[PDB]
Amino acid sequence: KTIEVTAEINCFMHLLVQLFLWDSKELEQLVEFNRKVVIPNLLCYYNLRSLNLINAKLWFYIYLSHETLARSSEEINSDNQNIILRSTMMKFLKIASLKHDNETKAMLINLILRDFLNNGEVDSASDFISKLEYPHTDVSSSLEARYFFYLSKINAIQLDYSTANEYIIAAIRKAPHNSKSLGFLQQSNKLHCCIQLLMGDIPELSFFHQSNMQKSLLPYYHLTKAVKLGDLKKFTSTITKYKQLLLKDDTYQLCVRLRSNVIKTGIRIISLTYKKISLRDICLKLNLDSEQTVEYMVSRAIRDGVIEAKINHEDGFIETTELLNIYDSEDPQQVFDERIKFANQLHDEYLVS
Amino acid sequence: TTAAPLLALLRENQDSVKTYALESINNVVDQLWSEISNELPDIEALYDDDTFSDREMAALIASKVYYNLGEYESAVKYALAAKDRFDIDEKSQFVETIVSKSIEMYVQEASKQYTKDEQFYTKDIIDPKLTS
Amino acid sequence: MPSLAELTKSLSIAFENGDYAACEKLLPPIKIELIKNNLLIPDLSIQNDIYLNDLMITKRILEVGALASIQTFNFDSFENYFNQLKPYYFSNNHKLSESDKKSKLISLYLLNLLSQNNTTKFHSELQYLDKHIKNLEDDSLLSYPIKLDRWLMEGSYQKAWDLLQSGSQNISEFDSFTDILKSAIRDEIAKNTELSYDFLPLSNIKALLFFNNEKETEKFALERNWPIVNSKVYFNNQSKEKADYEDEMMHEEDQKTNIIEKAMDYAISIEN
Repeated sequence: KTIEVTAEINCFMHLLVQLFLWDSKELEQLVEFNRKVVIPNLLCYYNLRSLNLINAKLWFYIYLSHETLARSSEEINSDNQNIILRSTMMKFLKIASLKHDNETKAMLINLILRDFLNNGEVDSASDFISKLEYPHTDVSSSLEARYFFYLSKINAIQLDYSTANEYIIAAIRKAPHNSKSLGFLQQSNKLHCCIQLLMGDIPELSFFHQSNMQKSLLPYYHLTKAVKLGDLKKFTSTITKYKQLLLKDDTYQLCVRLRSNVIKTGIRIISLTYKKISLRDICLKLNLDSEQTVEYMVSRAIRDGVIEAKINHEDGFIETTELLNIYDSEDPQQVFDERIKFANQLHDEYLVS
Repeated sequence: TTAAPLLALLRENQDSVKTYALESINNVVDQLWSEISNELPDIEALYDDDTFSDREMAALIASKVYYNLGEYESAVKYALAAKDRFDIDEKSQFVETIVSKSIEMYVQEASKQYTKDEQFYTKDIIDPKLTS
Repeated sequence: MPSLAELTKSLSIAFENGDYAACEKLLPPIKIELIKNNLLIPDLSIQNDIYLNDLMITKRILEVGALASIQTFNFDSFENYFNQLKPYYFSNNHKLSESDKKSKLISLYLLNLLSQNNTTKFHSELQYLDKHIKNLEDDSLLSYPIKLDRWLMEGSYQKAWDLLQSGSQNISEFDSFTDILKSAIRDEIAKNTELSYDFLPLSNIKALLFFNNEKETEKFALERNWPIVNSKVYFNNQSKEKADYEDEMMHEEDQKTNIIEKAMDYAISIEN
């Protein structure tokens, strides 16, 4: 009886799975039936311990089709269908206990987090993450990267360049094999490149060249160069060209965010290192960028911390500091603390194994 | 997926306005909870009134939210105060979970209290609500 | 809307001819009527019912309540109406109960959101719109708040100020926001200036802050607590100790102590 019942329940999980990707009858049509098996007569049978006897695949495939919108393109324009799915999955997250059902808890977090990111509030994120934090021994490497990726994107919107950096770098470690080195790796990589640009500037483009799809890489190169060389005119014209890119990735928000940085990068290249640097050279450059805010921009820069300076507009001079032999005491204090932390964690990893 | 029409009404006044939202919110707390958590201070504010006596219904919604966060001691208290809307024979994911925690809390209290006294459950030293 | 015999009709007619306070008095009784109707909250039991005394009526009433709230200068109440109203247009998708005053409320809503100085909320709202591309660009109304938001970040205070003063929308109900927005920019511009200049003329600072009366500039220089000598403002970029806390900053002494504790962490990791 035990053996017979388990065997059926496994059999059903295979059958639905095989019946999607390569053997479906139309994914949208099938959703009803998937919802029907889950809600009555399945959760009811489980004793709240399932991790492997339910799987990400069922919710992933159903939800994937609702967001495709070219094999669906709705069935109600009121938006009843998709809202209900978001509620039903949100309800499940209560059902996955805070002491049990741990792998299954995390899969729910990834799906819910996506839907808010595409089109919603991404401060709705904040609760899901707190709830997620409990002892785990069962959440897989693929799921972890997915976690990290949604998390970085949110923090990127909120304007923490640093948090999203550590997480994004962590993401592309562990999971990537040959089935996660595919489309997922491409999404992750887009964000990882962007993040570096916003916080500061991105490493060389040499490494990325052989580790990703080339088709993606050419548009990414174009975007990075414009920011690094600092010209505004480059950045707009480039932004115009790869509209299609920024839309697919869900990164139209970059256009607002990167713009301030470009204008900043164009002052920064110029090494204002002498005791006084004349005003005229800096006004001269700015005119192309800015038609009414030449003085404002030089001021804006000084307040930001891009250059330490003095201006008088009577005498029309910029006096500045040496932008070369900076990096002194306590810059090692930051490095020394941070690098030791990195060392302790690796030693810990040796002890465990 | 928005609780915002309903949540917006809590911030307005008139008892009628508060009633119309409450009962809509009650059915779908478990489902809509992410959005509802941010309006939590306001929902506590309904509860702390005793001129507006649909305090117990605020309390019941608030408990659900408190569970999901992981403040179990707090949820248990509000669940008690809800009274005629806390029914243990309904047996959902909501009801089962706060019931568990409730027995837990009496047991803890009952250790400490046995060492002091030998009659405490008949008295008002501990919560009659818990006892009931 | 024409007069028939409802509160709803009378309120729409009043708002148009003024009577903003009268309209705000009417809004709680108008609410009461709505409570009776179950059609106040938006449903997902619809097949596609967009008739008057369905979604459509309910939409029109909320809008007028939002507009009244603005006029009375009651930004919180605007949000209340907006939270209620917002699903009716679309959450992600719905096309059949669309209007052009929609464009103007959402833009008023972005701007209201801006003066409060939250980048994350701003962005979050843009995402919520039916599409990223279509909505942000297409609408004239939406364009004003994105453009102001870009330049505020950029440092191009003067373009943004100038754009609000000359504006079409300035006549309407961007008027409300103009006074808040002006103070916020001028504050930022005074700090940029405080850093950048050792000295600057008083005439120059009166023009940058977007004054042209001598006296106001003396009051603002004083508020900011700058000494002024004659013909010139002098600037002191004036720090103090603290601005909240967060240790690694000294509740009781020593970064060297923070090194000793973090040394116990790596010296326990050796011995054993």
